[PDB]
Amino acid sequence: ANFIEKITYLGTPAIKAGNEHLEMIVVPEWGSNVISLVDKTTNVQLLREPETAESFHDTPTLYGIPILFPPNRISDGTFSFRGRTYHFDINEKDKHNHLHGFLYHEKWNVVTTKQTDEGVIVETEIDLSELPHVQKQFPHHAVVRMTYTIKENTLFKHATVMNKGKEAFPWGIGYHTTFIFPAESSLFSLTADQQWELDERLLPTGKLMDVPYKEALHEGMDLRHKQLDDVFLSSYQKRGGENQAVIYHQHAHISIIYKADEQFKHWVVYNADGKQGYLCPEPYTWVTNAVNLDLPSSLTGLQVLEPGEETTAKSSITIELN
Ligand SMILES: OC[C@H]1O[C@H](O[C@H]2O[C@H](CO)[C@@H](O)[C@H](O)[C@H]2O)[C@H](O)[C@@H](O)[C@@H]1O
Repeated sequence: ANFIEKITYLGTPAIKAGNEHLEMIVVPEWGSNVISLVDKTTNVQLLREPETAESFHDTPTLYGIPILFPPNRISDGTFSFRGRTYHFDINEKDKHNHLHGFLYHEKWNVVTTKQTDEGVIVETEIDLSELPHVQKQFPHHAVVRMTYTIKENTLFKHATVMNKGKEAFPWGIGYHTTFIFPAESSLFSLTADQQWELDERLLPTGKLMDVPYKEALHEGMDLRHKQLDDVFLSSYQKRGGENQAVIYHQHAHISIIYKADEQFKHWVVYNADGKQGYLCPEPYTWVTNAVNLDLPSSLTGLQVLEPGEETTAKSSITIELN
């Protein structure tokens, strides 16, 4: 059995949806952020939720499931594609970067909902051609549609990117998914063997380096004393197997299995100073500053949409009790 229910979340219109296992709340006006995800059998909130509307707007990439299109940093807000130069807003002033794209602070539209014995679906969408300031930076008719499905114990979260315009464009997407993570008693694992060497502006040098603690990382490890803001390379490209981050909550015995498809070639892991009680395992289809790297696309994960084409990038959050 499943349900949809319109609600007000901190004074903004929102949609609660779920079944007997899981319940989400998506907030279309807040960059289509999935702001709440609850495990119903244990009654546990999984995501970092904002105390107030104002605290959300202070840091809208540090709550729920923010959408990063494109993800992370572009040096000087500048890059070229097929001969043409682009200038995105420099919103990270100290490191002189564009950071986190166009969509996490814009209003999306609810395009449909669908309920069957296969689960409950909510779809949201935004058309960048309708955003005049975005068009100044990125004059392309990109349309992004999110399809959220809750079925059994999994939230499926699919992004479909469409080129409805006259020219090709490069694209990447990531999520800044912020889980509650008590440092003392939760464990984290990730399918990664290598990570990208970063400079003081958090920009890749182009070099990869082995993750020294990769065995611990694969198995599940605590993050006490470890401060992360790291760009990991998914091990899937080179080794196969899985592409996923796992969080294990030791008290209620809840496993959160965050899977992503082969397009999600990189994971950024961020836990601030380690004392903020959250963790962001962020799957990205492209590496930070991918647009400015002369490296093969099999590595960077850069993608291009020709006019009239579309691509769906899949990921999912499964909650297991063990
Ligand atoms: O932003 C345009 C420049 O992009 C590249 O350089 C930046 O990105 C590199 C890779 O992350 C950094 O090492 C470098 O420090 C950044 O300045 C490109 O190599 C430059 O030619 C472009 O002007």
